[PDB]
Amino acid sequence: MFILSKIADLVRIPPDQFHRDTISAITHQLNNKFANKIIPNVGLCITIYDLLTVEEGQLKPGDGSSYINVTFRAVVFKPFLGEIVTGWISKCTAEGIKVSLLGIFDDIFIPQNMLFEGCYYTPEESAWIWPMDTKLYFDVNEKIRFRIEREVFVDVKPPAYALLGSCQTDGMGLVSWWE
Amino acid sequence: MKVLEERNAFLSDYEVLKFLTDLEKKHLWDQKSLAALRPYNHPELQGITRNVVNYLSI
Repeated sequence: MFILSKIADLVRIPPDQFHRDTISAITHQLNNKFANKIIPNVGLCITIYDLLTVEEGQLKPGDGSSYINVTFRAVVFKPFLGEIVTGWISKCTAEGIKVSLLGIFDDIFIPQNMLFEGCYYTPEESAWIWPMDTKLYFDVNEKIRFRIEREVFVDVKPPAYALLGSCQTDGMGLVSWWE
Repeated sequence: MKVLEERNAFLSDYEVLKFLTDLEKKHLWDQKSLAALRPYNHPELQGITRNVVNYLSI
C-alpha cells in the first residue's frame, strides 16, 4: 500500500539556519512542502524517507538564503490498481459509499456500479443494503474491505487525488460478514 | 519539482510502521515522551505520522 517516490526539487534555506545541520534543514523544508500533501499525478506524500543527492548552495543577490537542488525519496500513500484495502464506512450517500483510512485518506468512494449486483440505498436508515435470497447492511462506521478500482487525479471539492473502490467479490464488503 | 519515479519501491507495512515509529522518537511524539514532557513543531508531519501508525498497528 505504501511506496517510495524518487523526486527532485529546489529548496530555500534561510540564513537564520545556516548554522543548523544543513541536510536536516533540507529535510525540514521538504516536509514543509510535502508532508501530508498531495503530489500531482502521484499520490499522498507522508514524509521524506531519505535524501539521495544535494548540490552546492547558490546564493541570491537579494537575500542571504542559499538555494539547493535536492534529489530525494518520499513515503507516499498510493494504493495500487487491484489492491485490497481496508477502511471504515464514513458516509452512505444515495449514490455510493465513502470510505476512509482514518486520518490517512478520506477520498475513497465506492459507487453503486461497484457494489454487489442488487445493492440499493435506504434514505430512512441511511445505509446501503445487499440482497442474496436476506438483507445485509453496509452500515456507517463499520470496517469495509474493498478492492481498489480507479485512481482519479485532477490538476488543482474537487480533490487533487481520489480513489474508487468496489465490493463485488466473496469477502469484500463489511468485514463482520466473513471473519 | 520533478518526479523521477513515482513507484521506486514498495515499503512493506512493517517497514512503514517502523520508519514512522522511529520517526516519532527523533521528534518526541511518543506516548512515553509525550507524557514525560517543544519536540519537533511540525503539526502536519506529526499529524499524519501518528495516523499512519495508528492504522498499521490495528
